[PDB]
Amino acid sequence: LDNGLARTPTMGWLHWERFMCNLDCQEEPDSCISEKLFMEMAELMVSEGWKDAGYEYLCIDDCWMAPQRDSEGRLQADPQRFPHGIRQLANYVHSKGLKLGIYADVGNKTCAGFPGSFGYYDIDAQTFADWGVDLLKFDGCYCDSLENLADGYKHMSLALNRTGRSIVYSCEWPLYMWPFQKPNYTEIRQYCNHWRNFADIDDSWKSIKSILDWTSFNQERIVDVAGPGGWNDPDMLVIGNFGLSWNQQVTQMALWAIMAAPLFMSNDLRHISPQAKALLQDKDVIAINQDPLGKQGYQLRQGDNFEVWERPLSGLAWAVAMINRQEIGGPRSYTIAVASLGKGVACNPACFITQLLPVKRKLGFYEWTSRLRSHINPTGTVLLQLENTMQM
Amino acid sequence: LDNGLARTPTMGWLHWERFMCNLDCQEEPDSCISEKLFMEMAELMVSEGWKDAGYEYLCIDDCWMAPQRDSEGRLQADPQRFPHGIRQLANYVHSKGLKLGIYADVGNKTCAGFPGSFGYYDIDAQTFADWGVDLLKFDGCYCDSLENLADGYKHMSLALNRTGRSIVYSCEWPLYMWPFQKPNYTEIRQYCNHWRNFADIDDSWKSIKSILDWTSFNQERIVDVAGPGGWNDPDMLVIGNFGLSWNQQVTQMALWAIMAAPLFMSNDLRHISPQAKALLQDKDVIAINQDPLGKQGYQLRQGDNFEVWERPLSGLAWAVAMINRQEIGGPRSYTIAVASLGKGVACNPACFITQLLPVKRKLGFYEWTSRLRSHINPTGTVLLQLENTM
Ligand SMILES: *[C@@H]1O[C@H](CO)[C@@H](O[C@@H]2O[C@H](CO)[C@@H](O[C@@H]3O[C@H](CO)[C@@H](O)[C@H](O[C@H]4O[C@H](CO)[C@@H](O)[C@H](O)[C@@H]4O)[C@@H]3O)[C@H](O)[C@H]2NC(C)=O)[C@H](O)[C@H]1NC(C)=O
Ligand SMILES: *[C@@H]1O[C@H](CO)[C@@H](O[C@@H]2O[C@H](CO)[C@@H](O[C@@H]3O[C@H](CO)[C@@H](O)[C@H](O[C@H]4O[C@H](CO)[C@@H](O)[C@H](O)[C@@H]4O)[C@@H]3O)[C@H](O)[C@H]2NC(C)=O)[C@H](O)[C@H]1NC(C)=O
Ligand SMILES: *[C@@H]1O[C@H](CO)[C@@H](O[C@@H]2O[C@H](CO)[C@@H](O)[C@H](O)[C@H]2NC(C)=O)[C@H](O)[C@H]1NC(C)=O
Ligand SMILES: *[C@@H]1O[C@H](CO)[C@@H](O[C@@H]2O[C@H](CO)[C@@H](O)[C@H](O)[C@H]2NC(C)=O)[C@H](O)[C@H]1NC(C)=O
Ligand SMILES: *[C@@H]1O[C@H](CO)[C@@H](O)[C@H](O)[C@H]1NC(C)=O
Ligand SMILES: *[C@@H]1O[C@H](CO)[C@@H](O)[C@H](O)[C@H]1NC(C)=O
Ligand SMILES: CNC[C@H]1N[C@H](CO)[C@H](O)[C@@H]1O
Ligand SMILES: CNC[C@H]1N[C@H](CO)[C@H](O)[C@@H]1O
Repeated sequence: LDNGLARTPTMGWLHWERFMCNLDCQEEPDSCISEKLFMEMAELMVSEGWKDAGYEYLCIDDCWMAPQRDSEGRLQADPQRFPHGIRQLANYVHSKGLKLGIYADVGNKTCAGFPGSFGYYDIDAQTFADWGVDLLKFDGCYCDSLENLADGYKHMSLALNRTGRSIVYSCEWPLYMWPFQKPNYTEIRQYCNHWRNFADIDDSWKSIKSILDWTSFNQERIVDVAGPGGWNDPDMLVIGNFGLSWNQQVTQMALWAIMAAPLFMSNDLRHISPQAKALLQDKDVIAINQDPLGKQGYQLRQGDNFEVWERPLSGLAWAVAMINRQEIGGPRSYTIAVASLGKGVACNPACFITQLLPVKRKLGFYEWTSRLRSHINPTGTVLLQLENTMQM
Repeated sequence: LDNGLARTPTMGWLHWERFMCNLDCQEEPDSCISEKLFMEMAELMVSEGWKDAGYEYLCIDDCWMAPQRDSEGRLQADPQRFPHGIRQLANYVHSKGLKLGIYADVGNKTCAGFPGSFGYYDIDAQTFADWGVDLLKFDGCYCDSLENLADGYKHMSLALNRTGRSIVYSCEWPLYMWPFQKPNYTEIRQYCNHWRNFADIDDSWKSIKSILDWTSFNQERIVDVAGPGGWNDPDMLVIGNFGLSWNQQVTQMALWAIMAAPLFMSNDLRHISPQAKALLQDKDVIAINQDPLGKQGYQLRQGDNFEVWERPLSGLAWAVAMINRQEIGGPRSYTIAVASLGKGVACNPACFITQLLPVKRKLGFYEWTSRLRSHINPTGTVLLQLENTM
């Protein structure tokens, strides 16, 4: 999408994985989808360093809407859970230096069953702009035809443009195409700032593995489509939640950097461990994800329950991720000729290698003919940065 | 097995899951299966509080053997990796106040391909006794018949008895029977101090779930046979390794206590987090696992992606574990009438309830009329101890 937005992958927070569609504010008040949840989350995004790290978009997902539109056919926030309204929430968010994302559906209803935007694309776009929305995640439930799907996605893209407000446009279009036909990613990129490709993430290592395995299996088809203005979206970061070991969290952070993924945390910033926070706020890894060249990485090698991924960065640098997929035993040794990394460019004539994950260690100068040896924890990843150099 | 041993579930350390069959001491000297590894673990078991917490048996698994037996037909430790011999290793372990466990196989070869004990049962038992071995894990690979399997396990039990030395006897007999016929756990308990029922654990939440689901699936068959002298073995604790989140480690510790499981850590005591250490050394949870009554717990309820397990303890007390198996979202609320717990006696007329995991907190007194509500983390467990007021 050529709207001047998402020149690097969007960074923020999105409620869906951690909070889902909890409407029971009487018995689960700290988990329910309410304006107080988002206000507190914005406060912590400021005070706990998240905005400084680059997480800027505070995003509402499904289940914010009143069950029906108003008399003038406009969407309404829930009067009990969002009594002060989206525009006041947006003013509060903007006053913290943050941006506000919201959710709508291309079809007749949201996936949870709330008012869809079909037949109201222009109304809803102008409504969001009037409220001060800075991002829209557009879901694809309740759409009777792929023709209506594509028409609605393109139509909403155009309507958002017509508002004249800069609104990041996040689409689930490809994922809702897959059962019927393969997506044309050139068209999707024409209309969307990023697009969900695969099934919803959940709080499990199984989910991480399946997202990685489908990305790598399909990388011929999606890697080159991504770039400044339009990104592949492998779904939310779930670091800080319950189902990932420390090494599996390292793997998700490292590989979302490799994949040039949007970094949308879905966690509770009121209850997050220091380790998870330091991982999510890791400035070197964020800098890899946010690299200005904006070329998505890929799986370079796979075998013996190992994976090697790499990502080209600005200035002849490369990021290299080694994953140990053996889920038994201890750290396993992996050796590779540095000439095989970075298309043979990264270390020609030499490279300086810095390990960033799981811990930051300068490894030293590696000549083009040398070999790199590492040990990788079960289900963990070693993330390296290679900097091309003529020095020793 | 009525040998005076394992009157509570055996506690110790066993190398297999974390260190496996690593024979490459040239390139991996700190990870290879060698006497140095076991010496370091014994040192840390003393110095880092493991022995004081109850972890007593330092156990060698497969891949300690030389490729062939000795002149008189007796097993030998690998001369390069165990140069000083098992007896001196056992001496060192005993001098730390610890006990030494070793590994052998009922068939013609061990699972990794080293000498089996078929045809050498009495020789091998007497050799282990001479070495000062205190526990034998007896594997089931390379056995060509169910009758040879049963006969071998029973024979090795008898041979160990005949040596005169108290030796904990850990059996994989049921696991190797199960695909072909249902085990008779009365006989197994007669011959074994504990027995592996299900497939090898690995460093994953998936294997924890599989072990729990197969235990509850089989609980009418295995729960009542367990007791002092004879335990179900759901395999090693993997707390402190790489694949389990904090809440999944809590679930393993809590449910291994509920199940009156042997607690054999398989981790690197040289490199273990303070949190994993405090969980593994948790005195209240170990006390539940080690409860003298020795009645294995069971799954009480299952539904709505929740599980409730409970275990009767000495002196009118009960342990209760609640598992949230929903792997998405946040802590989920679960409510149960306390009159439904402990077969209706735990809280009649009332009980004091103490949460032990994931954090310890006294909850207060609950009357027979009361309902207990808790929020349980995805893949985590809330573990409670109930004390009857009487
Ligand atoms: C509605 O849609 C229209 C087009 O459909 C869109 O305008 C387009 O996008 C941007 C607007 O920001 C324009 O791109 C600029 O073009 C000028 C041409 O000289 C360049 O100088 C600009 O370069 C700067 O910004 C880039 C970041 O996008 C950097 O890559 C660059 O290094 C510079 O910093 C920039 O490329 C584009 O030309 C128009 N195309 C048209 C008008 O046909 C408009 O923004 C949309 N409106 C809303 C509200 O979304
Ligand atoms: C070889 O097999 C034989 C037969 O199975 C086995 O003999 C058994 O030994 C155990 C313990 O050594 C005996 O268990 C004892 O039972 C008597 C009852 O007659 C009790 O008095 C004993 O009490 C112990 O427990 C007390 C708490 O209750 C403690 O204060 C203290 O530890 C007491 O010692 C104990 O329960 C069992 O009776 C015999 N059985 C027979 C038939 O002799 C022998 O131990 C095995 N040998 C080896 C080397 O494995
Ligand atoms: C939302 O529902 C309406 C009504 O069911 C859909 O409109 C129908 O569309 C089908 C084919 O798309 C036509 O055969 C019907 O004649 C239409 N009915 C009416 C009353 O217009 C509409 O397409 C649905 N929207 C989406 C996005 O699926
Ligand atoms: C399971 O094994 C037990 C123990 O070997 C058997 O129980 C014995 O049965 C015999 C009859 O053959 C009785 O005389 C004994 O008193 C029992 N106890 C012992 C210790 O031997 C039982 O029969 C077996 N059950 C099945 C179904 O095979
Ligand atoms: C995909 O869509 C774009 C834009 O409409 C078009 O130029 C391209 O030819 C399409 N590709 C295929 C294979 O249909
Ligand atoms: C070991 O091998 C011999 C010879 O092949 C065989 O007769 C014997 O039954 C085997 N023992 C077991 C326990 O499989
Ligand atoms: C297949 N994508 C499903 C989407 N619908 C949910 C909202 O109800 C979340 O936004 C999720 O990302
Ligand atoms: C089916 N159980 C397999 C057993 N063989 C391995 C030794 O090679 C471990 O002891 C494991 O417990």
